[PDB]
Amino acid sequence: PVSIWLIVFGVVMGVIVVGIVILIFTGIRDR
Amino acid sequence: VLPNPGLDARIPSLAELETIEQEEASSRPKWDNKAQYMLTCLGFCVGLGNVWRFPYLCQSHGGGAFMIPFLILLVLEGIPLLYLEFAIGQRLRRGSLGVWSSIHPALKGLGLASMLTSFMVGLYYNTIISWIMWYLFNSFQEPLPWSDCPLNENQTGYVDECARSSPVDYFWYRETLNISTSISDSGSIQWWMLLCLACAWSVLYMCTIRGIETTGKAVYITSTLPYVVLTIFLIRGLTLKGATNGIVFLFTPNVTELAQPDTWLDAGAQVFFSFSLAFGGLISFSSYNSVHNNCEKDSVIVSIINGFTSVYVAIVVYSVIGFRATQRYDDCFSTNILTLINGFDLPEGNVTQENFVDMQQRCNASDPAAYAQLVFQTCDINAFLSEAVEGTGLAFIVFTEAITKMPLSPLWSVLFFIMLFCLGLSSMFGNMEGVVVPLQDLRVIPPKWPKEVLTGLICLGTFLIGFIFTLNSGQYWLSLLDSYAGSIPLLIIAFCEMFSVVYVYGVDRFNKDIEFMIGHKPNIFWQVTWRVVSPLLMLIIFLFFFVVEVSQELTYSIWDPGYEEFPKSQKISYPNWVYVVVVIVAGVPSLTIPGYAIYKLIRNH
Ligand SMILES: *[C@@H]1O[C@H](CO)[C@@H](O[C@@H]2O[C@H](CO)[C@@H](O)[C@H](O)[C@H]2NC(C)=O)[C@H](O)[C@H]1NC(C)=O
Ligand SMILES: *[C@@H]1O[C@H](CO)[C@@H](O)[C@H](O)[C@H]1NC(C)=O
Ligand SMILES: *[C@@H]1O[C@H](CO)[C@@H](O)[C@H](O)[C@H]1NC(C)=O
Ligand SMILES: *[C@@H]1O[C@H](CO)[C@@H](O)[C@H](O)[C@H]1NC(C)=O
Ligand SMILES: *[C@@H]1O[C@H](CO)[C@@H](O)[C@H](O)[C@H]1NC(C)=O
Ligand SMILES: CC(C)C[C@H](N)C(=O)O
Repeated sequence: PVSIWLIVFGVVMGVIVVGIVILIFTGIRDR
Repeated sequence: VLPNPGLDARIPSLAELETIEQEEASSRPKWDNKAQYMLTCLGFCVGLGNVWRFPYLCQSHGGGAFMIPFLILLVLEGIPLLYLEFAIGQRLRRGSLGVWSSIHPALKGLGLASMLTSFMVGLYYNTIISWIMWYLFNSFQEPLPWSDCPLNENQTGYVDECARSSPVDYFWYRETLNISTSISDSGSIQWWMLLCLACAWSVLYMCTIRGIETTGKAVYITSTLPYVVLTIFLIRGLTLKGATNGIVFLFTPNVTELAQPDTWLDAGAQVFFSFSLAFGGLISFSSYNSVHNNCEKDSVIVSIINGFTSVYVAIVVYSVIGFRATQRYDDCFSTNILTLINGFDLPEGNVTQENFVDMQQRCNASDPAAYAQLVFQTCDINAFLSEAVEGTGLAFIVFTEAITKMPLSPLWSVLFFIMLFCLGLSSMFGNMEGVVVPLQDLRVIPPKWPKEVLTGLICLGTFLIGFIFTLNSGQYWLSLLDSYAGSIPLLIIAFCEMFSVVYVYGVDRFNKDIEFMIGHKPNIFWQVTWRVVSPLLMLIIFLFFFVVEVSQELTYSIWDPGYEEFPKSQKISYPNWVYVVVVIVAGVPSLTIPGYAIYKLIRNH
């Protein structure tokens, strides 16, 4: 009742878009 | 050999090399250890081209008569070329654009052609990964979505083009692609394949946000996944029922096929595609090592893992093609068993595969009138072991049909697809280095912005250009483009790299550079292939392209669910504006070298 492919996309696109805001603030808080 | 006026005082001068390497500890990046450099190199060369382009090319060129030319051409162009790239980047201390501009300022077209063929190959290559991510999201459910047909409006029967074709074809052509009947009409953006595209590019921007030192740990975790999942897949494939029958089809040669021009062009263009030569990414990766580094041990170790894998994947792929050709042959032959015992009313335990030809003659001798309206299917192997295994038709139609007949079938889908994803992501690591680095030596970005701004910039552009592969006709755009920008562009640049080192730079000067770095001169095997043999084989494979471009008709396959005799292949001709596209995609590149040469010589005049 929701399409299991949108849940797995929402978890995978969620762990990517927070992984870029760690790797951008690390670079800044590193140089 | 041209004397090349002013070759010195442009390159480092063989005693400045011990001094310049101790002052590059803050300007140019480094590798952490030796294993981070080997896993980055052989992860750039494996994957998505061992599964997609190799068995598609292997059936057409003699069934299994594609492994002879392949291997020979490999050992005769591949080795020499890959070894010439690891050593000219380590000495010249520069990327792809900085090496060929220090060997005469006229050969700057090679750095601009290696940048334009890394952008156009990686344009469609990151669309195949977005189709792999769509099949990974559609797992994690036990009735797999490609395992059954949907029903009609009126819930009485299946959909009309799922009943004629397979239910696996009504998940790739109509539920994933939503394909149209021609390339001349395109639909809309197809939003569910847009999300996946975004996903792919985003995941590609997370691992290469700073070039090296982020691509490092990534390479680590992605050079292991792929290698250990293939092994877990080998002991499953050989345990199948119809295996050791598509393996024999891979190794029975058709020696008549070894005397055609088109089977040596497709073998010669696969060596320069499997090995990532003429892309400029292996020169930039070797330009970070120390000067006293054995670049001959690295070139014959990487090449015997690249040759061993392309056979190791091909006996996993053909062990499940032989399993579909036994599932289909035992279902077509069970049709002939059941259609005979229903027309004459026999018990089931009397008609089998051992005496089917015995008893069908007994039925026309008994009732010659009642035997006339019966039909008997004509099917035998080597007709099921030779079918349309066209591009994007093996990982999606052949493997996903065989996975649904194993027990614990959601587990073999996830593993397989994550494996494909890894294989295809690690080859976009070095393909991003072929675009980022020569665009950073061109001085088009102001050199105070960080490295993570240019990368992101490129990504956005390519993602915005990837919209043409999400239309309804977006599979017809990926084939054509693919083939052309993957065949022509490789050969030309590969030949220009072998000529300009041994005849413009100088092979006798180049042997003094190898003796300083690794400790000795190259052997007699490296001397014959550099000067005489491999410049020639390449110069040849280049004439075979124009022999088969002419005397063939540009055809492509069409789905068309209104065409009579539907599930078999229909080939129509391209429109007339496709030469503009072909032209661009396989011209710009080549016309670039002579282009710039002319430009500079003119500036001379
Ligand atoms: C081995 O390869 C040859 C070369 O392609 C095949 O010969 C072709 O067969 C098809 C169908 O019979 C013809 O349309 C072609 O004209 C043939 N080629 C030539 C050059 O005459 C041959 O069929 C292959 N062997 C097997 C067993 O299939
Ligand atoms: C199938 O059912 C739909 C109801 O949604 C109806 O509109 C249509 O006419 C039916 N088709 C036939 C052939 O009866
Ligand atoms: C694509 O799918 C949409 C609905 O998902 C449908 O309206 C459209 O007709 C389909 N395109 C083709 C060419 O069938
Ligand atoms: C099926 O019946 C025929 C005729 O009675 C007989 O000859 C044949 O052996 C039977 N098949 C078996 C027992 O497998
Ligand atoms: C029955 O059909 C076969 C071919 O399937 C033919 O060879 C045979 O002569 C036929 N027998 C009669 C009595 O017509
Ligand atoms: C994207 C490409 C550079 C990948 C390479 N041709 C390979 O299949 O290994």
